[PDB]
Amino acid sequence: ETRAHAEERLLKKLFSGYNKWSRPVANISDVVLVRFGLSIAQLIDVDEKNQMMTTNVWVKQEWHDYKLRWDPADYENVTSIRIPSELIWRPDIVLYNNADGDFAVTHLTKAHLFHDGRVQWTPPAIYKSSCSIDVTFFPFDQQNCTMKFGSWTYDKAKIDLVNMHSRVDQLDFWESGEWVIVDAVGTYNTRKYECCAEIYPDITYAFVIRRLPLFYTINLIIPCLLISCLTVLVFYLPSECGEKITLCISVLLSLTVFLLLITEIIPSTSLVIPLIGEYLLFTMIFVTLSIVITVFVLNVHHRSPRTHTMPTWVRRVFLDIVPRLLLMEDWKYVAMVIDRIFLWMFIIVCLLGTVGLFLPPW
Amino acid sequence: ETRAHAEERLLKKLFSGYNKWSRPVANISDVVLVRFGLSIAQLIDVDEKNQMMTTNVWVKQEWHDYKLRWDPADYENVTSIRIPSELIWRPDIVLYNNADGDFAVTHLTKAHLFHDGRVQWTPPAIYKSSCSIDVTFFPFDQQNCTMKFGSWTYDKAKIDLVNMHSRVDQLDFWESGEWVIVDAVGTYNTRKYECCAEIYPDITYAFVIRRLPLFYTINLIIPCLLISCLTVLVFYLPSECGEKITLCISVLLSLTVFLLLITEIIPSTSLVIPLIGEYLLFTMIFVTLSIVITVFVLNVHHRSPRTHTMPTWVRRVFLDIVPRLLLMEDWKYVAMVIDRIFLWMFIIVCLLGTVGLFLPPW
Amino acid sequence: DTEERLVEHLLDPSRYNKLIRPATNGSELVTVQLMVSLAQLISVHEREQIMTTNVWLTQEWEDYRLTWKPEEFDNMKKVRLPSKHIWLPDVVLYNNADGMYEVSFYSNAVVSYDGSIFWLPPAIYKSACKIEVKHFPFDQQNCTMKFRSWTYDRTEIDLVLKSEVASLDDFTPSGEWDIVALPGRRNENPDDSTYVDITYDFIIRRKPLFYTINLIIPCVLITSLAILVFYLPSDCGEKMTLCISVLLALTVFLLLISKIVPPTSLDVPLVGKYLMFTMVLVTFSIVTSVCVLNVHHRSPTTHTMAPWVKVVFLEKLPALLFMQQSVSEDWKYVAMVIDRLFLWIFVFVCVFGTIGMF
Amino acid sequence: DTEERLVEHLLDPSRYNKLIRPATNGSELVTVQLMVSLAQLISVHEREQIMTTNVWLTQEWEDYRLTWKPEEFDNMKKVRLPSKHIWLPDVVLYNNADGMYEVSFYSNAVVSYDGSIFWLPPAIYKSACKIEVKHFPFDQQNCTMKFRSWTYDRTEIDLVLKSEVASLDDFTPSGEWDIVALPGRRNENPDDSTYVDITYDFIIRRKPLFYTINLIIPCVLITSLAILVFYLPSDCGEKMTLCISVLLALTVFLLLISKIVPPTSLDVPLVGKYLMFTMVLVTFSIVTSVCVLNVHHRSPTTHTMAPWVKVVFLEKLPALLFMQQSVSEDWKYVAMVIDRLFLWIFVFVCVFGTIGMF
Amino acid sequence: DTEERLVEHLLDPSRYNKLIRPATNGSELVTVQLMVSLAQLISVHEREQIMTTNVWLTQEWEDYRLTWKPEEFDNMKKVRLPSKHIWLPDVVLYNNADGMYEVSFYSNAVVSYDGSIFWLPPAIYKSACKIEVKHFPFDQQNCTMKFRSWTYDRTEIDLVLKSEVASLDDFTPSGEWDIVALPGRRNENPDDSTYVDITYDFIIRRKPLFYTINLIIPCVLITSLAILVFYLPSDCGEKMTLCISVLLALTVFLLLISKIVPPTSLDVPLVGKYLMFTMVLVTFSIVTSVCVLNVHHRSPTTHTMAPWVKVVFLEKLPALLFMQQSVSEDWKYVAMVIDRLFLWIFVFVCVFGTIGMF
Ligand SMILES: c1cnc2cc3c(cc2n1)[C@@H]1CNC[C@H]3C1
Ligand SMILES: c1cnc2cc3c(cc2n1)[C@@H]1CNC[C@H]3C1
Repeated sequence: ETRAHAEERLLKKLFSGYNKWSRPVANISDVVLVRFGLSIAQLIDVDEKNQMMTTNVWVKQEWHDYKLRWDPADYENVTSIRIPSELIWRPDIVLYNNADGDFAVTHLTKAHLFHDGRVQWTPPAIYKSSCSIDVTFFPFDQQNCTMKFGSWTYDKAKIDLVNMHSRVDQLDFWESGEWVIVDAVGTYNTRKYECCAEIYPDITYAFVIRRLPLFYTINLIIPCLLISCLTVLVFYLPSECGEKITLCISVLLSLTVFLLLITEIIPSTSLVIPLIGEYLLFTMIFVTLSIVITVFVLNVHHRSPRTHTMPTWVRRVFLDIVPRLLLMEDWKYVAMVIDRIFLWMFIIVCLLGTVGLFLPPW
Repeated sequence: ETRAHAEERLLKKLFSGYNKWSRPVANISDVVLVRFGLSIAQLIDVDEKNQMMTTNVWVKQEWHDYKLRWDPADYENVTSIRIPSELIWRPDIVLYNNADGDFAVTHLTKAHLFHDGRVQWTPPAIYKSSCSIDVTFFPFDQQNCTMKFGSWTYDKAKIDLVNMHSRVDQLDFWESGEWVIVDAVGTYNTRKYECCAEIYPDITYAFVIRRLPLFYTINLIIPCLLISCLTVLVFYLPSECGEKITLCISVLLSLTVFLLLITEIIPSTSLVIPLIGEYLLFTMIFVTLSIVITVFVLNVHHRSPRTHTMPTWVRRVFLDIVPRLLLMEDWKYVAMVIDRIFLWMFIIVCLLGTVGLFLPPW
Repeated sequence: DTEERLVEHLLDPSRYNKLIRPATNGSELVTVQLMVSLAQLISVHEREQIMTTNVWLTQEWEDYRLTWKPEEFDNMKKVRLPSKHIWLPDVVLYNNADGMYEVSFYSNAVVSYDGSIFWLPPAIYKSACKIEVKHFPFDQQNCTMKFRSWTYDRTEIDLVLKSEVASLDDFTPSGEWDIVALPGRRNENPDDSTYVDITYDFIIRRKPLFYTINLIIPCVLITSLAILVFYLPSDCGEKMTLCISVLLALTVFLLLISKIVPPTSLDVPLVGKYLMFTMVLVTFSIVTSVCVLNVHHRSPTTHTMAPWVKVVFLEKLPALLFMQQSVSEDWKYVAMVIDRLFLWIFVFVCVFGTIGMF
Repeated sequence: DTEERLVEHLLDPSRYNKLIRPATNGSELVTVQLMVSLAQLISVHEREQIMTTNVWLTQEWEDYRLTWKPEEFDNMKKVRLPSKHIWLPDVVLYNNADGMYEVSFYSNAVVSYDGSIFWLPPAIYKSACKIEVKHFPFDQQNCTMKFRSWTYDRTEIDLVLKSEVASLDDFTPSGEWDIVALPGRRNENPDDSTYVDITYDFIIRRKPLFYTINLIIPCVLITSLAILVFYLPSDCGEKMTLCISVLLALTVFLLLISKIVPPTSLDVPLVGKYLMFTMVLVTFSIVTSVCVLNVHHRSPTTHTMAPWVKVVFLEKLPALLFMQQSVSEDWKYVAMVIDRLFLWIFVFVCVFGTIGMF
Repeated sequence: DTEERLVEHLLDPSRYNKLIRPATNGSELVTVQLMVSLAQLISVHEREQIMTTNVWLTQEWEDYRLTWKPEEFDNMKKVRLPSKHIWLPDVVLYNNADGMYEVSFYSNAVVSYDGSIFWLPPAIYKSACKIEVKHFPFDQQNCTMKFRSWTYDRTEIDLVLKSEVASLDDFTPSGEWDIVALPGRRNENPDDSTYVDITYDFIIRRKPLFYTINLIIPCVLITSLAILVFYLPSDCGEKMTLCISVLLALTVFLLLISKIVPPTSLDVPLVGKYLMFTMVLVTFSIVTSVCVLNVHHRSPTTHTMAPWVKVVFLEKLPALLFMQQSVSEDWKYVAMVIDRLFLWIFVFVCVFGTIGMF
């Protein structure tokens, strides 16, 4: 009489002579069709330094078996029931791309029988994939991470996947804040491996995502760009003060720190190099060259006619240079001159490098 | 006929009326003898800051029961079989010295029956012990870590341990690189506890190990020793320059950093103190005293007869001191004098301290 | 051989069920006498407010269906049993971090013929005790440990103590931390009348030497240079260097000490307080020192320093007991005077604060 | 002894199956009245946007096949049962990190004779709440907690609240974080009509003192030295040192504060903003100061400083209320004038920004 | 439908027991042909001496009680089975950290009618390979992987290789690390005669560019300033600044590089060696430079600089090819001379060390 009693009688009749490990097909050459799909829930972390990607994802499978069928009019008009996924057939679906993970679902949520043998399963999962990280246009970066699902011990003449929706559902996506999903496609594919002769299918989900660049633009690059204006300036500073090498050393050490600090956020791949590390490197090069030339200057200025000599030809040369420079016995005037002429060249060089480096991209 | 068929028949006959939780003895007075031993495999980590020791160790036990016996000629000449350690008797062997561990083996490797009731068991284990760390002669340190095995609920009139080899086997030891095992002994002992009246045995394995001192000698002490030569030197630096307190402050801050950094590698035990921290402390003391005296000097030198006065007796005193010093109103000359006389005393003091501190050990 | 028969007679699934508790004569309570025995105090993590210990808690109680006739079973007064199959009253922490409540090993259980039971398993416990941090490092911390079941209530069991103090016979010294007292108190609620608990209150004192050496000495040693830059002459061009270096070292020590202690905004320690105060002092020093330097490097052509300065300062000279004085020289002397005045008041305030600490 | 018979009669595997749910008279919904009870707010990890709490969620419902006749079974109105064997409706978070949804202990379950059931297990939950970080540290965070089954839908169960507020009877104070309100709302979807959820919205406020002391005071104290290097004379040869040191300390504090807060590029806090602005200011200061220094260290032979300078600056003197002036001396005075002008506009802009914050 | 009957006939608990191994005709050994197939080399953590890989190890063997008649069972030559119920030989690492030995998934197992079996599960393995660190970063590491059972011995099974090389068909490039060879060798002990193992020896080479750029270039670039302070004049009052800054940057780089590499005191890399040497050099430089500075600042009244200096130095002038020289001027010139001499020998020693590296 009660729906629950008929439900018992049915459930007890179905699982009398059932064998989990037996494939659910009547004719051996017949195959089952495992409709497959995903639905993100959030994108926990994307670890660049270790090249990993954590996802919380609601797998979706459905298929059809030939033993879990009945007639509803005989059991008080019940068509759908719910049973654990621990007592029926359950296909082996793995991702070959794991890294510190579990290779399969172990939450084992229940399953919904639909009166026509159709069965539907939706276990959650936390998956840790490994996607290669390309870092040149840091932080304005578009990353591309993959996930390769597929079967393990069943060829294409026993199991054949089918993609339900060619796009990854995002109805319950939870905005992580830093990374946004431009698009997420799902491809079908086949392959052949060395173990065996048959071909095996597979499905490949590709997430193309972008980084919101405000944070690293407002905490990392603005100061390294703000203490690079001071790379060429020391030359406009005289020699009687005694604060040239101080400034130079400070700038050098600061840039070295910023580089040695950004090396913590990017991987150690050698195929490519970012665009910030290279610029900082060129800057450090030119500033140490600047400290060299300014110590040479400081030595020139503090000279004296008794201690040092040989202004033989420099007289003509520098009194002929000073007019071109539009600046109109004593060594100090020549120090000023050489300082100015190096200042012009270094502003030109910093300009030209900072420029010719960032142009091809834009 | 087949060895496997006889093996089944035997295995099925043995476990018909067996009870795990029953002690394997025919006469209640009679005891079993649990031969015991270890075999290291490596020494993963020795955390000084937390006073812990991780070991991967291959426990070895063997005993004899009176029910797991048979005759081999009746079962096709089988004497040894292999069964899981989850269906037979298995003694309670614990280490009282755990710290964030498991108190017993959780791998449960199989066991080898030997046709005369003798049984032999060798489960692996990862053990986290807590050994007190004595740190005075850092890094030249000899540490002494313990492991106290023993039974839990069986007195000496039911169980009695026996040490197999008085030394810990090291045939598959894996050289960790930093720590070497001088020796490793195993002692037998008894005790009586407050809970109860009977006495309980125990076994105590002691590892005496040494540290290879090249790393910390190359990366930690050589620079702190190299920037201590500069503690007494500022005095040989004149006052017209303006670079005395700069040097002094730099040295002080550097030493403070090195001390505040080494405090991360050693525990916070207060019973003792290392030999490096103490030396660095004395050095910091003397260098701040040096900054005090050199500011006093700087004030003396830059004085002037109009602003300041009262060279009443200092004339005689310092013109009588300068000859003893083998150095021949002058605010400058008396400054030079006082500087020299403090320089001599401070070199003497640094010498004498660095010396008289490290002697008793060697 | 009898042991087998006896056991397999006691734990018979038909005669003995585990999911229930022993009761007769009107649902009488089963007493549970428990007392704890420490082994060592592994750690006290302040930054997270956690304490890691190793403990053996002995429970004892009585069951009326685990009795036998000794003379029948070859005169056996005592047996061992597994502690999964017999009944047992659930007893754990409540203030536990890690979400791990129950014990680890689940050791054997003794059994006599009167039905009594005496069971002590081991455990490592991660309790959560709040850190009262004002007298750092000379502090006396106070870490609590609860004990109460989480399936039953007072109308089915009644917990009891055996000794008001936690035993310490198997205890091994800890190094850093040193115990003082280990009281244990039973607690009950009248408004609720279904809340029985046992609370052990470990009282701990820290040994100060280590942190003393590594933090205090450098700290005081450095801050002892804030009252000194005034005695430095402005011609050297160096006051700024010293003052700045001191301020930066000070900020560093401050951040560090705030790292070592937990982020409880309820109370503030003494060291950070003193350090913030002397930091304020030294910045006031830097600003007044730059003023002094500027007034020193003035020349006659640029400024006239008309009457007020002359009389005011060349007359303030004696009030300091500072003495006895070309215009640039007068500038320099004014600077000397003012800096000495500031030095006086600053050393006064330093002593005043040192007193304020007492 | 009866308890045994009663239980072993109720949970009979033939009479009672667990994989199904209790229903009669046309697949009627089984109500599930649940309410949560907090115990403490362990942690709020901003850098990862996570919240760790300890919770006891009491569920109640009704089952028609767990009833009996009390007088038959010696007048027993109540029993305990294990919560693995009986039915139970699955109820967890959805926004959970760690991928751990269900509860930990799986405690016993009370059962009366009318069939009702009252089950509360404990749990530690790691929720994911987004941090709105603009008024740091004086911020009011808002952490959400979902609750809904993940096997059933609205056409088989219907969740309900018992009290609109989450109980706080056992709340032990947290120190740092302080609660304000704990509302709880039922939510449903008309377009879907198969989406029932319960959302509790903890509203939290931070206690500011700790981070105030450790970050703000040093931060303002240091930035208070950016408007001052201009009052320093260029003969000392020291402006560069001070300016550089300030800039570096500033960058350090900036990186640090950006570490302590999460990397959400959606919004920017106030402190980093102010700090970036004053950093720009101080670099403008360094460049104008080097210009001043150069013009100061010029000599007569090298430059003539022809008319414009003379009249323009020696006439700008009064507009500043700065006064009253050998060629090198005129150089030095020009430098003094220009630096004082810059000082004026810089203090003006500092006050302007301090206003801009209000 | 037959598959059901066949399976439920093979794995019958009476006919087939799992705890034993297949043997006949006098306890003959069962061969076990295993070969490994890499998928990617996840990581190589030097600081801890660990290697994380993903692996599929194919085992094959033969069982005489898993055979059938194909024509009876509708001509079925092949079936799948679960790998928990059938026999299987235990095979794992021995050098494993994490204490995790066995495989993760426990995949299905193929079965033919001759009784053969072909089973490959996946795995992630954390091996422990010792790092030979002398040519950093241009180093060729060598990581070992064991394979042997830990329940059986050689008198009951005999392991065998199928291909002397580990397959790389499914391998995905790793970025940093690049493979060279993957030999695999069987190993046996004559003294023991019960020790069979398989050892695969991955040989890896690091790609240097990254660490080159980020460490070497700054390192050499900075140390290139240690032979230069001598060319700086002592009137500037700046040698100390430069030397000190260089020394501190150097110590920093040293500590850092010692962090990145493991704390094996067995061997010392080349970079730390070079850096320590040049550090010693620069401190010798600082001390000799202060001596030079002092002798430069001396005045006539304070010292007489009697004969020795005059003749010795004003005659050493030409040996340097340095030339051609009021008493204070002679002081300054003596300083110049001595500093140039030191510069010469220092550049000589720098070249000497650069040679010493080759
Ligand atoms: C029988 C049993 N297990 C297998 C596992 C795999 C294959 C064939 C198998 N055949 C390859 C194809 N799919 C995963 C791997 C590799
Ligand atoms: C009953 C069951 N097991 C016990 C284990 C031990 C004790 C008493 C016990 N009582 C202590 C005395 N011997 C080993 C430990 C500690």
